[PDB]
Amino acid sequence: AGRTGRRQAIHDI
Amino acid sequence: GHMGNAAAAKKGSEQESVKEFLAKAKEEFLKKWESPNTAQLDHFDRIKTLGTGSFGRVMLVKHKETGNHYAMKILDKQKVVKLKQIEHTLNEKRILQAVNFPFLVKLEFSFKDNSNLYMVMEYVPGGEMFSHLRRIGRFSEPHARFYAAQIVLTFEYLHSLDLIYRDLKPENLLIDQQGYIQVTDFGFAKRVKGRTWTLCGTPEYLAPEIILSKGYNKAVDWWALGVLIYEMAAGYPPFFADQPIQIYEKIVSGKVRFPSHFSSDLKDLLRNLLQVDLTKRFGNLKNGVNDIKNHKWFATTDWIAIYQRKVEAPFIPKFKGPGDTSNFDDYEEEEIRVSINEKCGKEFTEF
Ligand SMILES: Nc1cc(C(F)(F)F)c[nH]c1=O
Repeated sequence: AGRTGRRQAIHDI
Repeated sequence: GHMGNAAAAKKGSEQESVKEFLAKAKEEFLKKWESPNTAQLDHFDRIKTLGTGSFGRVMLVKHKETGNHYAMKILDKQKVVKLKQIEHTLNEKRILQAVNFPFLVKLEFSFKDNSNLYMVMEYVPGGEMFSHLRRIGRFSEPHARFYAAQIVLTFEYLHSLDLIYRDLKPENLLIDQQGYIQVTDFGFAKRVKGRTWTLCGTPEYLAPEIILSKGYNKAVDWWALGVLIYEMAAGYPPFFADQPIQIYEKIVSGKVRFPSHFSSDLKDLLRNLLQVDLTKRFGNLKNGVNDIKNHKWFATTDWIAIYQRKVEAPFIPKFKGPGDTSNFDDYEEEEIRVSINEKCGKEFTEF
């Protein structure tokens, strides 16, 4: 199981 | 040795020619970087949304005067300020103005208004690598290799200018009418002479040193190339989980498993790109990008021919007309509202 759709960038963790 | 002494001499001459090219490319970039084409919103008809993100959207537009189609990235100024994205948005515009490479999307205009920032770029009608890959499942190794070679050359160019890219993924790679790759989204690109510290990127593609809050360098792009090649050839990325925190735990662990159909040459390359230890990661060693370019998995790759666009592409997108959007997915369409009052004027004086 993992993300199959478009993946958004992150600006901070 | 692996090469006869003659083939070795040819490869050496080739590498000196690369240095000559990059030296000229740096001179041209610096001329543009120090001494940088506006338009306005009502010069364009808005046609369709081509993609969406946290800060805005990309729209297909048609320039009224010329009839040319373009992709217009629209950023909401107030949303950009709400984050450490002011600098990043300025980075994107400044870098796009100054670079020039066959696999990097070309910026045509930029402007701003009371509410938004706008960057108008070349429209690439073949669509995102992402949707072709998700549709067909996975690319065969030769097909993945053809795309990977273009990324290697693009990073060799960018890194020679001290530019890190920091958002490689299939969503950001468009396929042009000849089947070649256009890299888009320079929102995290930055000029970095040594290290930088911002925690940014896309979870599945982050190198371990980013996740671990260590100052990092251009080697994060070579790690991301490993993720991209794996995903192109497998159909899913190497560190794959439903939530970012689970993804991060897999990345840091130093473990990767490969599909049984991956060639041993591919696995060897990927073990050396997806290398946690920076003293061992390909692209980060004394021989630089040449450890990648000279790897066995790329033995069939004619690097100059790829650059010169002489190689027949594995896949040619269907194209019905210059404004055709059939290779893009649909998105909810929202009104483009421009406030009567200027927002965040001082923050974006330089844009
Ligand atoms: N769909 C497109 C997006 C971009 C962008 F740079 F990402 F904004 C450029 N050209 C396109 O065709």
